[PDB]
Amino acid sequence: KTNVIALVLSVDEELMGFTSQMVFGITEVLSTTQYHLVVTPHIHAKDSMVPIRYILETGSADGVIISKIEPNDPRVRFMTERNMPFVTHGRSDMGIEHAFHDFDNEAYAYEAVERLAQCGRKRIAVIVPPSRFSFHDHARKGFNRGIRDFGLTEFPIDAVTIETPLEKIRDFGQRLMQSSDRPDGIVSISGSSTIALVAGFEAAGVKIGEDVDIVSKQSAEFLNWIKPQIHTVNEDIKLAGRELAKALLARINGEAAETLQSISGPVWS
Repeated sequence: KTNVIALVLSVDEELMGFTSQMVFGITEVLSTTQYHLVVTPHIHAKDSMVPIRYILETGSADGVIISKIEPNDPRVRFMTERNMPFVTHGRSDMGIEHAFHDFDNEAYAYEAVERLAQCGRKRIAVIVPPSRFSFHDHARKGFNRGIRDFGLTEFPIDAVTIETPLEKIRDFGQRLMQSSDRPDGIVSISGSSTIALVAGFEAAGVKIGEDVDIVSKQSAEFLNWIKPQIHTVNEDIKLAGRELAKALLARINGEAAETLQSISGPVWS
């Protein structure tokens, strides 16, 4: 009716062009269509319902893409109640079937511990999203299973997440390698975070690949350039964009959500 697709994604400090690749992928799918893409950002987490209210009260879009999905997500419920077609980048757990595309963060976290185990590492720390997101739980599940399956121990970290400012993450990283009790392995769920942490580690005297190994996700090729000694897994965010756009269009045409669900796995560099 309006020919607008809305993308609502929170603005994070991010160093790999997530937004660009996501937008690129969406527009690939929309390019042969009459649809315009509009992005509606919010800066704070607490403000995550704000773009949804505007879109729905004004109904200026025909469909909505959202991300950073909680297990009990009020936006999923909100748009489900008002019959606004949507697709999620991520998953919920609330008894509502919807279209989605997600990355397998459980498999990633699990394979990350495995790699670190093959590297001879014994005490693994993990850097995760805030606990309120579904992908935190996926990652924490894969991580738990890896620690156990490979008989290692977790070096615990409650001071940072992947949404902590990169400079504070740099501080923490350095602060962390300057104790006697420190991890010899890191699993990170964010390349942007990894970069900052790697900096702190070095400003603390740590060689990477020798004194500590690190597995990280990456959405862009830029890590293997910076430090090729980091073990990397690729998340395809352009592919996420395309899939989300495909699924949202099909939903707008009334197709069943249950047929519009997909999951992409880790691809080692």
